Amino acid sequence: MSFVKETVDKLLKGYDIRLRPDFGGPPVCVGMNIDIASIDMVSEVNMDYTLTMYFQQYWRDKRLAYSGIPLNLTLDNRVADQLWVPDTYFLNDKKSFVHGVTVKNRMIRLHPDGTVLYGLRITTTAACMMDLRRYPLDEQNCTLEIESYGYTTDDIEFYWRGGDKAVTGVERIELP
Amino acid sequence: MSFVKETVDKLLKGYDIRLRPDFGGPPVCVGMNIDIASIDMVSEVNMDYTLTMYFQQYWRDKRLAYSGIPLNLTLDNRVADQLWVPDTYFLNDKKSFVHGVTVKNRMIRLHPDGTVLYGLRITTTAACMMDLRRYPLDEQNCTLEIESYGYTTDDIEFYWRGGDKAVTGVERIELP
Amino acid sequence: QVQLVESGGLRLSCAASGHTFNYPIMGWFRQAPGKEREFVGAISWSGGSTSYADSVKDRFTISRDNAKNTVYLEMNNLKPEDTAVYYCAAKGRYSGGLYYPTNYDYWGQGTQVTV
Amino acid sequence: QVQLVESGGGSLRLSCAASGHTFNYPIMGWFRQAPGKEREFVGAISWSGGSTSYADSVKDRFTISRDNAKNTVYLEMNNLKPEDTAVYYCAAKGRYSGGLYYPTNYDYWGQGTQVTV
Amino acid sequence: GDVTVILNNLLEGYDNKLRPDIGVKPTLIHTDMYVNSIGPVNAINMEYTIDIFFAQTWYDRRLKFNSTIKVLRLNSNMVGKIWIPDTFFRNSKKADAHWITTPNRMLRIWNDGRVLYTLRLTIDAECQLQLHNFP
Ligand SMILES: *[C@@H]1O[C@H](CO)[C@@H](O[C@@H]2O[C@H](CO)[C@@H](O[C@@H]3O[C@H](CO[C@H]4O[C@H](CO[C@H]5O[C@H](CO)[C@@H](O)[C@H](O)[C@@H]5O)[C@@H](O)[C@H](O[C@H]5O[C@H](CO)[C@@H](O)[C@H](O)[C@@H]5O)[C@@H]4O)[C@@H](O)[C@H](O[C@H]4O[C@H](CO)[C@@H](O)[C@H](O)[C@@H]4O)[C@@H]3O)[C@H](O)[C@H]2NC(C)=O)[C@H](O)[C@H]1NC(C)=O
Ligand SMILES: *[C@@H]1O[C@H](CO)[C@@H](O[C@@H]2O[C@H](CO)[C@@H](O)[C@H](O)[C@H]2NC(C)=O)[C@H](O)[C@H]1NC(C)=O
Repeated sequence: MSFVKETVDKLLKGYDIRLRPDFGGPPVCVGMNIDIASIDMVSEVNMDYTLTMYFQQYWRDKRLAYSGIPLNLTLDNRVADQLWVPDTYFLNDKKSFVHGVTVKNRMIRLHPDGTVLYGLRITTTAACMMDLRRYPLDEQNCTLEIESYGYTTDDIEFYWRGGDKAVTGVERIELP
Repeated sequence: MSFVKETVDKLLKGYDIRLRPDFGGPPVCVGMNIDIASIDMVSEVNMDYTLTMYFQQYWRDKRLAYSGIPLNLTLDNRVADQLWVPDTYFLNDKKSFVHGVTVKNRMIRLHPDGTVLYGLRITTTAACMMDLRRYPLDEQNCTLEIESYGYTTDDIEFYWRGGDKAVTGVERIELP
Repeated sequence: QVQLVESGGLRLSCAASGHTFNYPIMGWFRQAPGKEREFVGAISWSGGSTSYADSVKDRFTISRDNAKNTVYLEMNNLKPEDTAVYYCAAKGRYSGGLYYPTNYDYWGQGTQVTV
Repeated sequence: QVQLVESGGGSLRLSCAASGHTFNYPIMGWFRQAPGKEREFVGAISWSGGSTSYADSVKDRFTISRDNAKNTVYLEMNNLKPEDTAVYYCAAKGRYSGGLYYPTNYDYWGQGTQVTV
Repeated sequence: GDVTVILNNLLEGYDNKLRPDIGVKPTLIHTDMYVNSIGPVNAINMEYTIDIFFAQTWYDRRLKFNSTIKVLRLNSNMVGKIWIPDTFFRNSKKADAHWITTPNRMLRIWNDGRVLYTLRLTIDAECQLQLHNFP
């Protein structure tokens, strides 16, 4: 217990939350996957839809590498404020929030190779433009667009973790 | 003129915000007053009613007793963040808040005998049942239920200050 | 703009004329010679709620009606200390407590009653 | 999945027609490549056909119109210059794709019609 | 009665970023729930509302105080300094914790080490309906 506490203190001591992993170097690759809990509302009058998900992101930070502890430290969520995280945002979103009951629905897990896992339970009202010219004999294309706000491809790179199996839970959705 | 600053500072000095008045002594007596403003909405579908009121809580604390200035000192709202207050809450409040324009509607007045008169401007959508078996020939009974959260009767005691005149403002109510 | 005209020698009556809606709560005060006005009672716009002072509890009652004369005061168990002039008064919606006379505007013409 | 076919090519009127999931690719634009030169932006138009935007080098002498009953965009020309000779291409872009002036954000291109003046 | 010294000694060696028994065994938590009311069952939005008093008890073996008093209640300002479980309701769509007149939450610590965390919540959970046989 003392060893783990001192290791965590050492990792968080002398840490800057203001430089991406490998600041001067190749761009940091962030692997992301989603678990769709439900798709609740699909409003044609507003042309949008509500979607709840377990967003999860993975990156590799050598600054948070520890040795001698053979386990994956799942830290308290508040440590996310003390660590660098991507500035990912949903481009076609109209309103979204992170659930805060019983606490902030957030996840930080530091693997011993520097691999940081960051999780958030997010509800988003994403815009979905619709073509109701054949209504009710219509087939829509709704989309969710995920993008880095400040950084560019020379600094941050995105990829779907697990290929086509990144997004799960779509099969279990029962829309009315 | 300047002496009041040192007086209030000495009142603050030594105070333990985490300890109730007379921790080892008998339970603290807390009187309550409710000045009703209005009941704007009464929804049968939602089974609730929105009520606005001024909630006064009066309790005797020996730790805040001053001398040399018998004028009742009315302090700014921010002092409420640095003092002990009861944990009083409403059991039926489906959704409630305290009005915050221009500043937080709150007041504390420390009379020279040590007592404190906390005041709050509260809106609350209290949950009420309505037996619509006789609707629209029906008569409803709607109650606001005030109760302590953690403290038992051995720690805190509730009573209506002023007896039957505790609630003043019922005549000001009118509904369509 | 409210004009109060009250009558009474016993059932005291008060008639309010004008923009009576803007002054919903209306009440009765009393004053004897050499004394200050004292709150007797109050009635609200709905009429289903009342307010009386402790000194006149269980004895004097107040009621409301539609049309113009919407304030009636029923007097029972008169006493010699009740010898006084009684004033009808009206108050605005958003105003202070009923007990304080200065909150009232558009006072009526006091009717004298001597037991 | 949208397929584009370009027709036409002093007064000219090109007509780029589209077939397929046109609603998925509403923002339809025209580029031109002079021989030996890089591709450049010429014009763009939205789904409703009332939000035209032209490059400064080809302003006040070009026009773009759209019709959806027959899914087509018409590029109407005016007094030309010798530099206007080029292969004119027609491309489509999806909502939430990026800027107009860059060709990499456009997915489905046309074959390109040669014009010489 | 020397409660302040006990209170500030409990929080001296504490680290809120590490759960109890970080590398020994799983932290066992016992849950209690008092269903006050099951709000309206919205059949259009496929959801329902429930109000519950949710209490969670566990054992934290670094919050031991040896004193005559065998139970201490901490204010709402200190519950954010002790390690609490990160429990969340999976099927919730919009959950709220009430806040007036004070934050409606409680935290009690016993001398032996037991910690009880109590909260009042109004959850709006999803109840996806199979309405083939309505009404
Ligand atoms: C609902 O409707 C929406 C409507 O928008 C619809 O969206 C489109 O969906 C299709 C798929 O069905 C998308 O098409 C694909 O695009 C893939 C990505 O293309 C980009 O990247 C290409 C290079 O690959 C690299 O990409 C990144 C770079 O950082 C990274 O992943 C890797 O490094 C990777 O190597 C790039 O070439 C491409 O460029 C386009 O334009 C250039 C010219 O400007 C041209 O040269 C390219 O050919 C290309 O058109 C682009 O920037 C792409 O990889 C994928 O390719 C497959 O096709 C190739 C053959 O072309 C196969 O060989 C290969 O094995 C794959 O099968 C495919 O083309 C399309 O982009 C979406 N539209 C938008 C606007 O995003 C949804 O599909 C609909 N869904 C449902 C369920 O209805
Ligand atoms: C401070 O407030 C107290 C509380 O009212 C005042 O005390 C009383 O004033 C009322 C109203 O006139 C009397 O009915 C009471 O008899 C008074 N005494 C008590 C113990 O309530 C007090 O006078 C005020 N002092 C100030 C403002 O300097």
